[PDB]
Amino acid sequence: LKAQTKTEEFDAIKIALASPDMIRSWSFGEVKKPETINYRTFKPERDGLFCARIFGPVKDYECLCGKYKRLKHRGVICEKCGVEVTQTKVRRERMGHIELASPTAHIWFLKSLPSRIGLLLDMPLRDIERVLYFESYVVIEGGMTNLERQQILTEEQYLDALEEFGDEFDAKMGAEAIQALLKSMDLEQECEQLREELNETNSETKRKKLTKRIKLLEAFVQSGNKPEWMILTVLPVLPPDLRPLVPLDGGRFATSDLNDLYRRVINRNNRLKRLLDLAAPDIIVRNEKRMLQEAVDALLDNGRRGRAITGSNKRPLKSLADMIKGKQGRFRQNLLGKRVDYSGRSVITVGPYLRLHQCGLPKKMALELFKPFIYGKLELRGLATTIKAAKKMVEREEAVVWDILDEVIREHPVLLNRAPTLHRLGIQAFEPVLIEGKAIQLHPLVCAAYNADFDGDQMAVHVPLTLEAQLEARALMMSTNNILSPANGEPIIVPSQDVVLGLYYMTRDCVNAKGEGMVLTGPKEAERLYRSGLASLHARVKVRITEYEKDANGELVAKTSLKDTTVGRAILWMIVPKGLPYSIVNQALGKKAISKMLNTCYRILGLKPTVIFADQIMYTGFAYAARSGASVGIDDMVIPEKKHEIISEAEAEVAEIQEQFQSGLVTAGERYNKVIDIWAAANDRVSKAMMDNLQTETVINRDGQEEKQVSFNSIYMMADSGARGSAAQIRQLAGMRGLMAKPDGSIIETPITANFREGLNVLQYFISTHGARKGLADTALKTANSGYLTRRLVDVAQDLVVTEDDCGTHEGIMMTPVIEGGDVKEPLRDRVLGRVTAEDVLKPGTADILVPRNTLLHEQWCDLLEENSVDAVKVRSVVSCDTDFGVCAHCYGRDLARGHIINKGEAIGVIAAQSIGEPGTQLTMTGGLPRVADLFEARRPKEPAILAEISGIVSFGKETKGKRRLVITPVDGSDPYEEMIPKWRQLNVFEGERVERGDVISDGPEAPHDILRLRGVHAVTRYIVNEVQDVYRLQGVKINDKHIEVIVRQMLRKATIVNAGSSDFLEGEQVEYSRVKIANRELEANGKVGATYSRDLLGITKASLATESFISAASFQETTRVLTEAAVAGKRDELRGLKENVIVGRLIPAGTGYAYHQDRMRRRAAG
Amino acid sequence: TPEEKLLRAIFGEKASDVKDSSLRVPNGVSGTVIDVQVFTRDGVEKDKRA
Amino acid sequence: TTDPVRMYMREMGTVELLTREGEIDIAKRIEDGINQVQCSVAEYPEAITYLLEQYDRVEAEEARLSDLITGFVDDPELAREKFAELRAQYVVTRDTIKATAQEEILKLSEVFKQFRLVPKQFDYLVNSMRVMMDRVRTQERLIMKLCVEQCKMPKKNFITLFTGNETSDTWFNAAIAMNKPWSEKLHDVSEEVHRALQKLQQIEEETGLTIEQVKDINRRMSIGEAKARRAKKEMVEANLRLVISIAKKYTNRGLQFLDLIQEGNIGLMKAVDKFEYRRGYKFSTYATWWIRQAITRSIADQARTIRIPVHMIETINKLNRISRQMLQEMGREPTPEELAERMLMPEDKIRKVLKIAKEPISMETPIGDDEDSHLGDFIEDTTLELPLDSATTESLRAATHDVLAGLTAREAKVLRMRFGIDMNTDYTLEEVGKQFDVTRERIRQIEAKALRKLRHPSRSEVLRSFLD
Ligand SMILES: [Mg+2]
Ligand SMILES: [Mg+2]
Ligand SMILES: [Zn+2]
Ligand SMILES: [Zn+2]
Repeated sequence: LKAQTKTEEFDAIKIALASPDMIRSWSFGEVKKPETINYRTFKPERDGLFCARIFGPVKDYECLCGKYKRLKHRGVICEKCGVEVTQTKVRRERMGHIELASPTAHIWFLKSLPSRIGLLLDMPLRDIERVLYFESYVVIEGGMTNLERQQILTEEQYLDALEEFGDEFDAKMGAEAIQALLKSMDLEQECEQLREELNETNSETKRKKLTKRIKLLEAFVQSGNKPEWMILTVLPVLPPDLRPLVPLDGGRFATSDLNDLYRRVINRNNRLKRLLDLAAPDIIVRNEKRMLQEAVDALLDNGRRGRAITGSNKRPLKSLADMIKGKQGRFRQNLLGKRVDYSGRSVITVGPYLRLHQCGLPKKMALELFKPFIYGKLELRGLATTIKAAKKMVEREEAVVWDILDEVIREHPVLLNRAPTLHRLGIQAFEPVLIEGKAIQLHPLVCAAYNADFDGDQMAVHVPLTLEAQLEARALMMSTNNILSPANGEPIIVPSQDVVLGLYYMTRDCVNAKGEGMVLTGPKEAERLYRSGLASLHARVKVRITEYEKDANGELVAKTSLKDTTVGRAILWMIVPKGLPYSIVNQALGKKAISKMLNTCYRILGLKPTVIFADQIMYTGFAYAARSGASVGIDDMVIPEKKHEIISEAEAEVAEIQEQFQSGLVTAGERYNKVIDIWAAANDRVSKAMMDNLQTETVINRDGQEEKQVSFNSIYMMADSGARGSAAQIRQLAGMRGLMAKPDGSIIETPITANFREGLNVLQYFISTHGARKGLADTALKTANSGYLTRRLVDVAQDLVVTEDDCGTHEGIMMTPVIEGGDVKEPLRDRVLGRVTAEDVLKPGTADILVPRNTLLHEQWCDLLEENSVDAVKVRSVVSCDTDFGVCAHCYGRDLARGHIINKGEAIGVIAAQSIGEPGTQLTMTGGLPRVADLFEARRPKEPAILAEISGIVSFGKETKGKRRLVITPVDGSDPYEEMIPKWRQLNVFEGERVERGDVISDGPEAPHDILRLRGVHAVTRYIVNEVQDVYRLQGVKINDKHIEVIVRQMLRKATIVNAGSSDFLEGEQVEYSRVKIANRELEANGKVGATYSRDLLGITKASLATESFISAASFQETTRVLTEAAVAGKRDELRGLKENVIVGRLIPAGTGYAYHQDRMRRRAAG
Repeated sequence: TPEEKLLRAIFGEKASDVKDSSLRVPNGVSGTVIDVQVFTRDGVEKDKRA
Repeated sequence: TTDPVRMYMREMGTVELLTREGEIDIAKRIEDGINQVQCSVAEYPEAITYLLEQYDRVEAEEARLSDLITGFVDDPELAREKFAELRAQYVVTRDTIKATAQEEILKLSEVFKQFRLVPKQFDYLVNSMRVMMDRVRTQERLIMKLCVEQCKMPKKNFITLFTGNETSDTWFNAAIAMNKPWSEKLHDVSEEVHRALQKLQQIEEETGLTIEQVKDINRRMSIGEAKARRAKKEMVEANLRLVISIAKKYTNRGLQFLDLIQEGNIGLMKAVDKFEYRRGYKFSTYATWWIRQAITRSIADQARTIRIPVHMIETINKLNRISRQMLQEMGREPTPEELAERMLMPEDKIRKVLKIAKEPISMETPIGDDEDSHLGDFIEDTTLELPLDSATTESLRAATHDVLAGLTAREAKVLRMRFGIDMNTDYTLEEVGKQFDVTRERIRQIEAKALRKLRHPSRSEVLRSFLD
């Protein structure tokens, strides 16, 4: 079968050095002149940087001279001015070239930090520059005389050396010399030479540096690049329209900076060509060559020299490297990120009438957005003769179009987005609902997922055009398909504030109210009692209820009983579908219970019942809350009657301690701390006085004498329900507020004795100011810290995707409850939920298989384990997954917005990184958010501990030399370990004990590098997750341990060989590659040997550095260095990753595209 | 183009040598005109309204 | 230290300044150098005969008086009679080779040395000689390599009976009988060396000189030529400081310093070529005009992104100057028509001149917010075609193609013909008439009725929506 020639759909990419002949291949002409346009008739001057002959017609399908103006004429080259008449588009495509008189060095291979040309020749950089500026002569191919091949001479020395040997020795200077060296260099011969020397001299100093060079050289050899090409003979010119001269208003012109640069290189080049035929003296043509060299450099990458400035403008002219480069990497892919058609935005509002699957869309917005669709539907039914008439119709806004828009709108989701998109719920698909008015209406339940308040925040809309985009939006991005956080399995659609105050006020009970004691047949006549004004919403009542339990085998049982309840809970029962028990609604229904209600409904009846349920809860929540007439008055905030007395007593204490300091009974420092404590203690007293009074002091009577219940006071209901406010914030309203802190951080020993219900005087407010401003500053900065963190995270993960089904490893990590020092800071059930078992678990007794090998532990399974006393469970994790280049679905877990096991192909790295980064706003400024980063950066603490390197008996040897050596001695194994530990650090280690490898030989923090090395992989991963999770959980943030585990797996991706037989001994390399390769030896070729490696721990930012794809690396890394370092090796990017596929603009090799890439990836390496 | 040329032939409109640049009210903003100013280069004849 | 300004200042700082007498030292050498090549040129017979062949082309109206001579050492009439003298001296010297000739061949040169030729012609001679001499060397290297390298004969004895001949057979066939170890080996290559001798001895026919003389002349010429450049180079090196002092005037005019001094250095180069110390002009104050001429002529030419003719620049300069007195004199500054009266020209051209004079603005000029938002990001494509149009184009064919199948097969053919519809070009109605064999007015009538047939509705309702 024939291969191909013309444009097929390409896979992979290649990058390499460009030969002068290769550059000529692209070039359709030589730019011989600095001229641009004619200066009167604005036509391009032949043949200059803008040329119709070299590049293309100024206007579509028309010859420049004007002889051939006809659209028929296409392959025609005008006889007057050779211009083949074709679309002006080719002026954006066709390249050109310039033939340089003298060779010229490429600054990138000269000036990228490891000068490539320098170490290719094993020659210093400063010397090469010394040869380039004609500041000395360098030898080439010295022959047998006096001189080294690479030796450098000065003017007189070259002369002195020349009188003795005229010929059979050669030396040049400048660029031509360097080019001659590169051409003369034989890598093959040099490679052999380098191979012997490694073996001959044995020294680490020697062979360390030695080995680095030989692999590099042979890489360049196998690459196919010829060294000479680092020196430019021919220089390609970029198509004119990519650096346009386009006119402006008022007749002025504007142009890219490259022209000024290109023009210069041309002038100088041309001048030099002239100076050769005039036989100018050396001193000039030399100067002209340096000037040309500088000029080319300024063109390619400006700023590696003097930084030439554009004409008449101080600001330096932008060069080609700066066009690619930026902040950060490429502008193209950097945020932001390309503008997109079919979009819009406006201020957003509520719309509680909406169902959860839809959103209010302004009439005009939908009109302008679906404009092409409207045209097509309008001319599909024949209401418009043609598209033009259709254009006029919607432009006329004839009334008839509105019905047509409801058709084109109906089943057609739109994407809604908020400004800081953090997790994937930052974008969700909705069904359009036509709205008069310019505001976007957004279903209330989603406002939590977006973090969208209504304080004037704006949202952006996107229309999913292609059929595949409509179905992606509906089956993935739809609102109803994500009700559960992917970060933690808990529902994110939990009713927010107004609704839960409604349901809290609804299911609540007072002691004596209308309808107290009566009984009703069912919720129907309960509402009939209430709505008619007979019964109070909260009164204790028995009513007949029918609950349901599906406790049969997939089958619903029914049960009826007399439940003791209130009227509101009875009324509320009408919404609860089928198999939920009345127990869930028989309580007071705070914000905490109302989410777990939704959670259980999902985990039992599935999705569909849960969605419509959520809707109903919101509707009834708002409604009854409106009935409740909740408000806030100034008398709703009750100050304790005992406040002034408490302040005075604490005011007496400071005067006790003060008398003690004047009389010297207590020290000054002791004074500060003493007073601060009593004032602090005072605050707790006032807080817990007003809390008691505020909470229950409503004291009311039913028929009998008195009694007292939880208050119905307005502000309390908000805080108890979970609606808004918290005991801390309330404490500032009624009780005194806090002790503020001066900028210094030293909390002032005279707190704020007033509160907001009273007035704050001048001093108290002024002192309050610092806390606010530092708060805003801290948060506004904590905003910045979070973003960078998610960035580093997604860069190191990203390309990680679920690929295989079951790697089929029994391996996994042991899950126990966290038990931090007290009682159960986190249960076992949350830690293990939704994960898969490593091996079958036994009861406390045995011959009992509870869970059979690998089984997803769902709610029943976790409860069956909890029924029993089960204390410990080993679980497959993404860190242990045997699948290479991805995660096996079994090792990850089920978690998603759906409860089912994770699908094949979901990109989990991103959702893991996003889930970890998003909550980061709430962390503090040890502790806080920077503490998390230290964990993920693997950073070694300042004064770490040291762990026993190897098991066996240890002892001390030699004596204080600034380090006192420690000798460990295994019984059987070799003794030789003696480490020099500074002894001025307090030891722990019993001097006379045998130490298990990895014990604490001193105190202080430990480097996670050790834990991986000494204790093992599972130990360090357990260490990271528990420490980082300590930070979040301390703030009340729920992040499943899974996500942290995947980041960890990426930290240790690389390993360092120990044994040999096929690989590089000391090479750091992917354990993916090694593991697939040692399987290729265990039964393949030679056993050979081998090889044993050692897993390594890389910080997140360092591990993301290594990426196979250079297009990906060129994005977020330093672009110049990436391209150079890649261009020399002739590295071939196969795509395969995410980052790169986004760049080239094809299907992401994940999700919907994962089927595609898979189908294509296999087509490769076949026939 | 040919079919446009046929179009002008059928509906007999003389296609002008002049293009329409007129300043028109942006889509959706609507109001009352409370003033008009005419600035002119020195030497060009002021039109009637100016 | 990089910064080519520094490595230049230091590369030239080595060259030491010339004494007032020292200038003349190098300059005397220059004259000597050139005069050697001139004398070397005067000694070439083909160089004479060619000029003869060239002047007969001048009198035959095959050239112009300007394309050959720039005038001699001492008018159409004057030119005509001088050439006769040359022709006269040639024909005596020509026939006397029967040795004694030497006395007259010396005189043929003398008349020829008075002619200052146009440089282009001179170069061709010089080119022709070396090209002719390459022709000699080609043959010289053939006869040696076929003997020394191939047939294994030493060069030590190959040159002994050679000096004086290298044409005749004394060396080729008569050196084979000396019975040396290398003698009898020369017979094998005889066919290949001696047949290529034709061009070798033919050179002595064209040039009328034995291979003996052929080397000497242009060898001495090379020496003189070499000598010239040596002195001239030396002179230029001394005066680099001068260029720098002059170019320091023109810095910000929009060209780089080193751009300036390099163009100026060339000006200094031109000055050496045309300078004569016999005029008593200090070389210092003489070159300044040339260097300054070079700077400006270049700055005017290449310093703009849109190149403008010279008078335009000069036109522009006068305007800045005028605005100056009138700037404070008028107290604000002169009106667009004020400098117009000050300037000679039509004065409305001030506006036109003022437009092209502006330098284009960097498309990378950062605008507002500094947000990498750059001017160029705001430049929209006006050559693009919005899809809402391109869509109506794809439609307009479907519209017109349909209404044309609704007509008679000939009306569609006739209407697709009168316009460019789905065909290259359109056809004059006379051409269309001939194609149908029924011609002229007939066809013109059918077209009318056709447009009439699509004018009324049923047909008309679909195409009307295209107009706005
Ligand atoms: Mg909010
Ligand atoms: Mg906001
Ligand atoms: Zn043309
Ligand atoms: Zn696995």
